[PDB]
Amino acid sequence: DPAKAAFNSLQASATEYIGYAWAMVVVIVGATIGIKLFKKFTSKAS
Amino acid sequence: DPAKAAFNSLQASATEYIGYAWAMVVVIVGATIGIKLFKKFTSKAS
Amino acid sequence: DPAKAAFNSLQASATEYIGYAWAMVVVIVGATIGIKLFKKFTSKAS
Amino acid sequence: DPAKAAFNSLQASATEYIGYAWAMVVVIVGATIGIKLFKKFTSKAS
Amino acid sequence: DPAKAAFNSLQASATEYIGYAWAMVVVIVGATIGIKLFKKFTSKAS
Amino acid sequence: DPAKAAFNSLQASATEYIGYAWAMVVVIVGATIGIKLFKKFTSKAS
Amino acid sequence: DPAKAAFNSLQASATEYIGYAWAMVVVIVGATIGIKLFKKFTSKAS
Amino acid sequence: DPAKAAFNSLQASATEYIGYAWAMVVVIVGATIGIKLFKKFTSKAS
Amino acid sequence: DPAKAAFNSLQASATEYIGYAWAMVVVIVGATIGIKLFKKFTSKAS
Amino acid sequence: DPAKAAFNSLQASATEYIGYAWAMVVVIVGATIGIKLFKKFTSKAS
Amino acid sequence: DPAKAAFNSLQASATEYIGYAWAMVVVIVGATIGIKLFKKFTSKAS
Amino acid sequence: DPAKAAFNSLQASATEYIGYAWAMVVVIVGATIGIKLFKKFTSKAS
Amino acid sequence: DPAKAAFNSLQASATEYIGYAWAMVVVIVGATIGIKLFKKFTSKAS
Amino acid sequence: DPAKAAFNSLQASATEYIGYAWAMVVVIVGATIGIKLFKKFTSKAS
Amino acid sequence: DPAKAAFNSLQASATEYIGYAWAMVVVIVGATIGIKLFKKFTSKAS
Amino acid sequence: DPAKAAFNSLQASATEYIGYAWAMVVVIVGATIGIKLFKKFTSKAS
Amino acid sequence: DPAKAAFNSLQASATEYIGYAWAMVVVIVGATIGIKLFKKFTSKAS
Amino acid sequence: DPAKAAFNSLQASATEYIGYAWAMVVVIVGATIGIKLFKKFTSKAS
Amino acid sequence: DPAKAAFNSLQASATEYIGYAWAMVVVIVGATIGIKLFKKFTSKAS
Amino acid sequence: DPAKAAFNSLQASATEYIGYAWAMVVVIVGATIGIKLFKKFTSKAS
Amino acid sequence: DPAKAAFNSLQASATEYIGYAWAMVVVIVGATIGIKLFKKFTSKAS
Amino acid sequence: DPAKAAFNSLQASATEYIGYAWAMVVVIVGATIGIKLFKKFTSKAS
Amino acid sequence: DPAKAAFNSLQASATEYIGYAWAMVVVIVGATIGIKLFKKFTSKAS
Amino acid sequence: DPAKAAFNSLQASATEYIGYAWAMVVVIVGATIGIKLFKKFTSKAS
Amino acid sequence: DPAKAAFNSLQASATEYIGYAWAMVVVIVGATIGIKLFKKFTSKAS
Amino acid sequence: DPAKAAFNSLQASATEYIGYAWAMVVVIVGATIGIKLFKKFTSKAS
Amino acid sequence: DPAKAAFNSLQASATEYIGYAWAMVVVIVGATIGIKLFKKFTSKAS
Amino acid sequence: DPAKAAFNSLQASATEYIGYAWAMVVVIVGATIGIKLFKKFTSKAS
Amino acid sequence: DPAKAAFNSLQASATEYIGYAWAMVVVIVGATIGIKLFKKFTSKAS
Amino acid sequence: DPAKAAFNSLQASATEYIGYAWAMVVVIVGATIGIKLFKKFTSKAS
Amino acid sequence: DPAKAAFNSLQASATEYIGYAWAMVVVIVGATIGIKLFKKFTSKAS
Amino acid sequence: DPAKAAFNSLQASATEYIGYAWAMVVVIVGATIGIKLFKKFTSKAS
Amino acid sequence: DPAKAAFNSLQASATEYIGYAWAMVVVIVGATIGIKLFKKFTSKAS
Amino acid sequence: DPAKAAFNSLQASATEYIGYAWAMVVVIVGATIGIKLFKKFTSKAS
Amino acid sequence: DPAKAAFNSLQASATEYIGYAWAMVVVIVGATIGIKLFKKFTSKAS
Amino acid sequence: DPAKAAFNSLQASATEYIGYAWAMVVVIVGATIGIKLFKKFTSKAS
Amino acid sequence: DPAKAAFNSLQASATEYIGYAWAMVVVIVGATIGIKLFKKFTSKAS
Amino acid sequence: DPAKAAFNSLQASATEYIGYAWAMVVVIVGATIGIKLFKKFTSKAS
Amino acid sequence: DPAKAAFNSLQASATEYIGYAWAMVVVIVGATIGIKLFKKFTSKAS
Amino acid sequence: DPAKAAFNSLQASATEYIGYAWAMVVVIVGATIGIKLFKKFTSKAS
Repeated sequence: DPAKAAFNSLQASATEYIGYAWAMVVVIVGATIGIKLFKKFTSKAS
Repeated sequence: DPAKAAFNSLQASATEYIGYAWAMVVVIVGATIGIKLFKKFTSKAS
Repeated sequence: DPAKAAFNSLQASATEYIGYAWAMVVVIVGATIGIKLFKKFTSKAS
Repeated sequence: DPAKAAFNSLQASATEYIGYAWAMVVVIVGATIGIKLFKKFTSKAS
Repeated sequence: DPAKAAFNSLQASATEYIGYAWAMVVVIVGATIGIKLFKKFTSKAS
Repeated sequence: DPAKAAFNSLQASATEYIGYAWAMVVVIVGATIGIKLFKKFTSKAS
Repeated sequence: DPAKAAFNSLQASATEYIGYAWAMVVVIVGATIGIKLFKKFTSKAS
Repeated sequence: DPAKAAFNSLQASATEYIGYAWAMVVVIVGATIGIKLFKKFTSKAS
Repeated sequence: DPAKAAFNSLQASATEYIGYAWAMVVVIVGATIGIKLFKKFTSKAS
Repeated sequence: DPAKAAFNSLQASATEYIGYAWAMVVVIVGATIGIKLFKKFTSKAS
Repeated sequence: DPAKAAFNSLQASATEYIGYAWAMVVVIVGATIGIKLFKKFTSKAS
Repeated sequence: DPAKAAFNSLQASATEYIGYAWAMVVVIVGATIGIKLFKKFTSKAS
Repeated sequence: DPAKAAFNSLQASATEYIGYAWAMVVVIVGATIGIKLFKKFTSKAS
Repeated sequence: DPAKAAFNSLQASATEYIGYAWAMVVVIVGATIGIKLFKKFTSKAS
Repeated sequence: DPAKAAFNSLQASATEYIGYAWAMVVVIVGATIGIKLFKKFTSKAS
Repeated sequence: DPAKAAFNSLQASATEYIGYAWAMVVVIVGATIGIKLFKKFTSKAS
Repeated sequence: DPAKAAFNSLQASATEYIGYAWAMVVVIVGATIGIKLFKKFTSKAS
Repeated sequence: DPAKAAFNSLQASATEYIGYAWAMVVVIVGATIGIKLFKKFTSKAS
Repeated sequence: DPAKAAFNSLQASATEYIGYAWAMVVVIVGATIGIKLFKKFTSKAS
Repeated sequence: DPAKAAFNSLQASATEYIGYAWAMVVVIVGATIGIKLFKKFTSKAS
Repeated sequence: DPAKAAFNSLQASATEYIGYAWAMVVVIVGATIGIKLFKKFTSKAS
Repeated sequence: DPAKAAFNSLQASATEYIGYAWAMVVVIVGATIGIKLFKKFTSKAS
Repeated sequence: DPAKAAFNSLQASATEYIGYAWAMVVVIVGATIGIKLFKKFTSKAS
Repeated sequence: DPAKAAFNSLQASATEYIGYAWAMVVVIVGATIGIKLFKKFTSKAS
Repeated sequence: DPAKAAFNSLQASATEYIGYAWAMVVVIVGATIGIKLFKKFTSKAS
Repeated sequence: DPAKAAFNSLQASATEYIGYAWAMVVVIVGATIGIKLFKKFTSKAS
Repeated sequence: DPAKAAFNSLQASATEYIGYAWAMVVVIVGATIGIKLFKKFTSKAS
Repeated sequence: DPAKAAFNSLQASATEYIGYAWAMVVVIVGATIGIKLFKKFTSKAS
Repeated sequence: DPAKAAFNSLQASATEYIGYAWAMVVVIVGATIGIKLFKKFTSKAS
Repeated sequence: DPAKAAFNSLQASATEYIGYAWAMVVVIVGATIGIKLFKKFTSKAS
Repeated sequence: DPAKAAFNSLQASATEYIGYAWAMVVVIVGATIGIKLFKKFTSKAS
Repeated sequence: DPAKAAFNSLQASATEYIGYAWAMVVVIVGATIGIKLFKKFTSKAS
Repeated sequence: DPAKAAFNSLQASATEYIGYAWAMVVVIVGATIGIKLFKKFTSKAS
Repeated sequence: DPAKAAFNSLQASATEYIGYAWAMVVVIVGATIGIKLFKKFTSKAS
Repeated sequence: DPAKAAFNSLQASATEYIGYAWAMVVVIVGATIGIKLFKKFTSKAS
Repeated sequence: DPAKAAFNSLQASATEYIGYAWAMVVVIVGATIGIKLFKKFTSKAS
Repeated sequence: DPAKAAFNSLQASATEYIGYAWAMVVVIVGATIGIKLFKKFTSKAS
Repeated sequence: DPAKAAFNSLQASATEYIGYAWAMVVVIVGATIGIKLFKKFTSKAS
Repeated sequence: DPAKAAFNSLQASATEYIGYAWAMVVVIVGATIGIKLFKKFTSKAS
Repeated sequence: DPAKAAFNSLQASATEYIGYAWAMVVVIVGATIGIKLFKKFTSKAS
């Protein structure tokens, strides 16, 4: 049954895309929150 | 009749295909909602 | 029903995100208030 | 989970930022309080 | 008539989906409003 | 003439589909509008 | 015309949401003004 | 209607938040007014 | 109108707040003037 | 002409929905603006 | 056209809110100015 | 316009405040001048 | 050509909406500035 | 030729269908834009 | 242009507020200077 | 060639539609900015 | 081009608003500074 | 009006102070005059 | 005019003290001149 | 401006105060000098 | 009411501070008047 | 530029206030010096 | 390639829009900063 | 061969259709982008 | 609820903060009062 | 091969469009950030 | 009333100083008159 | 200059006071010297 | 760049404001110091 | 798999953009805090 | 059979088209995401 | 990549605005501190 | 409360200061009276 | 700087004030000394 | 907790200033008191 | 982490600002206390 | 670094202001002490 | 810490003024006592 | 405590000044008494 | 230092006034002693 192997391949590819997207979004959100917190804490500390 | 047996086989195949489709939808929607909630809660927490 | 398991998985995942968000909220709010109270009391006492 | 690690990394980054803010505000607050006390006491003494 | 039962089953599935969505949205909205009110009342109290 | 009965039969049998479709839309739309207003008013109420 | 009944149901449903929102506003607003007036009048009285 | 219960939980939570806010503001205000009165009265007596 | 009750409720609290402020300010002012008059009238007579 | 009779039926139905929609908008918008004005005017007066 | 009626109702609600806000602000301003004038004239007279 | 009534009430209130301030200052000044003249004339006559 | 007529009708409705909006803005801004100036001049005079 | 008369008959039918379609669009577009501008101006009016 | 009329009305209201504030400040300053001069001249003559 | 006339007519027909759109956009935008500046300049002038 | 004309009209409206705001702020600032100078010089003269 | 009651409270207390000052000043002045007259008359007579 | 009455009362009190002091000084001077003249006359006559 | 009228009013009030002060000081100085000259001349003559 | 207890707690403390201040001022004044009377009566008697 | 005209008006008003203040202080100081010199020279002459 | 000319035309229109926006920004910011500096320096100088 | 001539004729027809379509898309997109940038720069400028 | 611990952590920290403020203000007041009494008593005694 | 040539042509066209879009985005972003920074720094400097 | 005890205690204290002052002056005066009478009686006898 | 006018006015008033004081002292000294020389010459003649 | 020209114009305007403020403050300071020195020297001269 | 290469290139571009953004934020925030601290410390020192 | 050759040729052509489409998707997505993050980071940084 | 050039240009522009803002703020702060110090020193010296 | 301890410490310090001041005033007054009595008695005795 | 010119104007004004005060004081002192010397010489020579 | 260290450093620094203030006041007070007795005792001794 | 370096640079700039502010305040306080002590000791010496 | 130059210019301006203040206070104090010593020595010598 | 150096500098300067004040008061008291003793001894010896 | 050291130092200095005060007075008194008996005894013996 | 020059100038002025006062007192004392000795010697001659 080729459909079985095709679905496994599609699910594996989707999981790989999920992993890469998670890495990218983690990097972007980390940068954004870092900048926001830096500005906020610098304004409040001074 | 062979037509009835073919119909039963097609119903079983359709159920199996719906099984893979449901699994793929679950994983993809889980990833999407996880990313959305991560961004939302991270932005609101800061 | 795969839908029943799917919705339950997202609800459990969302609860974890709320827990992580609440952990980050407390440390941020505690620092901001601690600085403001420190600046307010040191000016009143002096 | 990718999300669990990301939330913890942000909390560590936020906690690190609080340390810098406290160090900076202590230096700033000490200057304003010290000048206030210096001007107050130099006039009371005379 | 298969159409009657099919429509009724789809309507029941829709109602079940509405129930799950309502539970999830109540959880998320409760968390968000809790964080917002916590920040607001903490700022007003000090 | 069986033909005129056939045209009547489909038109008569059709109406139930519009009846059930209309009932299905109300519960689907009611959930969508219900969640939309719940998030809208709780956000402004806070 | 099920749509005529459906619109009336939504208008009745939306009216209830306004009732809950108004009850939530008055308790929150009263607490905000109550703290603000308490802080203002104690400073004036002293 | 799940929405009615959802609004009640938020209103109950909001009232709980108000009690904590009122309790906290009393302590902070009482300290500032106490210090203000202490410095004011010690100058008159001296 | 729900707002009409809210505005009347807030004004009722404000007048209640004013009474407490007036009660406290009389006690504080009376003490300050009494000490001031005691110091003034004692030095003049002695 | 079946089309001309049909077009009037849909056009008349469209006028009905606009009437019900306009009634719903007034209720929702009036509540939103009322709360916005209530929060704005209360803070200024206090 | 419902728009004109909605606008008129909104304007009436705004005027009523303005009236309540004016009453409250007159009360509060009168209280504060009375306290200030009392403490200034008592200081001057003695 | 409530502003005219508020200003008139405030001016009237300032008027009776001035009245009591004058009533108290007349008594205080009379007492002080009486003591001064008593001690001056007793010293001179004796 | 009915497109031009529709465009003109929408333009006229927009102009009417601008009229109502301008009336409401004048009322609200007048009330707010009146309250602000009343408080400012009252605090300055006393 | 019967053919040349036919297309004119269909063309004549095409003219009337467009006539009602244009009439239908204006009331729907007017309702959509009228509500959209109503929400915009009232929000900015406050 | 309703904006020009609004500006004119606001300027007129500001002028009336200026008049009321001037009257009140004249009364207050007159009373205070009268008390001060009464005390000074009574002390000097005695 | 009817194709050239058809495209030219459609291209020509788009010209005044842009004209009506541009005419309406200026009216709407001028209303929005006029209100926005009126609120901004009135607050700063006070 | 309509855009250039719209921009020029907006700039002209802004200039008129600036003129009105300048007149209002000159009036208000003159009044406040006159009151302050009156109080200061009246206190100094006595 | 609490202010009127407060003003008479101070004046009633201020009246008591004058009685206390007058009682003591007669004793002190009586002693000063008595010693002076004693020294004057014992020398002139002798 | 409170100043008129206060000054008149102060002048009347001053006149009363002047009268009492005049009586006392007449008594004292009479006694002193009498004893001195008595001593002188007895010394000379002998 | 009301400033000119206020300045004239306080100047006239001050002149009236000088009149009363001059009357009182003339009376007091006359009494004191009369007593002193009486005691000097009765001491010298005898 | 959270504020009703809060106001009373401050007033209860405020009265206590008055008791502490009145005890301290009596001690200070007793030395000031005692030293003044000691130097006054020693010089006269000696 | 309205700024130059506003500043010139403010400076002219300030200078006129200066003139009034000088006119008042001359009278007050003349009265004080006259009373002082009258008492001094009457004491020395007698 | 008409797209090249289209992109050039869009860039030119955007540049014209930037020019108009910059002119309007200069005017508005100049007016606002002028008002702010006028108020600040007028308050500081007096 | 008529086939080659037909292919060339339809190729030229397609080329001119692409030309007209390119012109239409250029003008429509230019209008849309002009309106969008007009609104954007007008909102940002004010 | 994470909010219950969050408010207690801040409220406990605020109570801790007041302790240092009360400790420092006693040290500051002790020096200011001590110097004031030292300069007062050495001047009176000498 | 027409296929590879067509694909390369589309790739080159996409690259050219990307370059032109990047240029336009650079212009728009530069203008917007320039205006934002101008307003921010002008407000902060003053 | 703390003031009642304070004045009464001081008046009692002043009485003690009067007693000591009266006691010491008799010793001093007795010496002065004693020596003067001693010298004058011996000179007249001798 | 107001200062110069005030200074010479005060100098003129001082000169008049000097003249009056000189006249009075001449009268008093004349009387005293006359009576003293009268007594001295009558005693010497005897 | 338009921004550089705008900054230069704002700086020039600020310098002009500084000049006006300097002139006004020189006038006011001269007046106040002249009055204070006049009082001081007329008090010292007598 | 071109997807992995595309994801890696996109993440690298994101990281480089983050670096440039961090540099820009550092510069801007440094300038802002520098201006704020300069104006704070200059105000405190004077 | 020619079937295998046809299938293999179609598969190879499909693979080549997939590769070309993948390259086109990579470049287009890279450009789009680059512009998106450029705008995001320039907006956040400012 | 145009992104690097765009970021560098934006950073250079931000540096230029920083320089202009620093110049303007130095000028304004210098003027304000000059006025403040002038008033303080002319009040102290005289 | 730390306020009670602070007040008690202040009162104890005041008592100590009173003791030292009493010692100094007794010794100084004793020396002064000794010198005065020495001079007086050596004058009278001889 | 205008500060140097203001300082020089204030110093010239002070020098003029000093000269006026010296003239007034020397006249007053000469008159006082002449009166004293006349009295002394009439007591001595006669 | 950085705050506990920060408060202790401020309290420790405040104690250091009190040491310098007490050292300086003793030197100043000793000079002023020493001069007063030098002038007091020299006049009494001689 | 560029944020750590940015925080360090900001703290260094703050330390430099503190040094400059300390120098300026030392100079200003030295001048003020020098003038005060000069005036006080000059008055005491004479 | 513009901050260093700004601070240096501010300190230089402060030093020049200190010099001017010293120049003025020397003259004022010299005049006051000259008048005081002139009066003292002319009263003692005569 | 510059504060300690500033305190030491002020103490040294204060010692310097104390030295000059002591020299001046020694000169003044020497001259005064010399004149008084000269007059006393010339009166006694002659 | 620094206060105890200061008071003892002042008392030690005060006792020190008394020693020189008694040293000088006996020298002056012995001279005045010595010259007095010298004039008394020689006249009586002769 | 300005203090050095000011103190030296004041000491020189004090010495000048001392010399002038010495000359005046020598003249006056010589005249008085001459008159008294002349009266004594002529009395002793007769």
